[PDB]
Amino acid sequence: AIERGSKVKILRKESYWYGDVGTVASIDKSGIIYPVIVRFNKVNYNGFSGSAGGLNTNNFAEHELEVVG
Repeated sequence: AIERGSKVKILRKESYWYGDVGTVASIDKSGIIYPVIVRFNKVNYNGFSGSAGGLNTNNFAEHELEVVG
């Protein structure tokens, strides 16, 4: 299903938020492998090069997210 603003348990092995749950923000109808951008209260600020800081939203495919509600 993957609704908007629903609780989705991230199932990405190599991921800073694997095993946690992010708030779905919006899906992308482009065709990439991770068009669904999820939300995460967590933030990043440890060695992030010289371009912006903290991600806040990660990328995940439909089958990569486990919408539980």
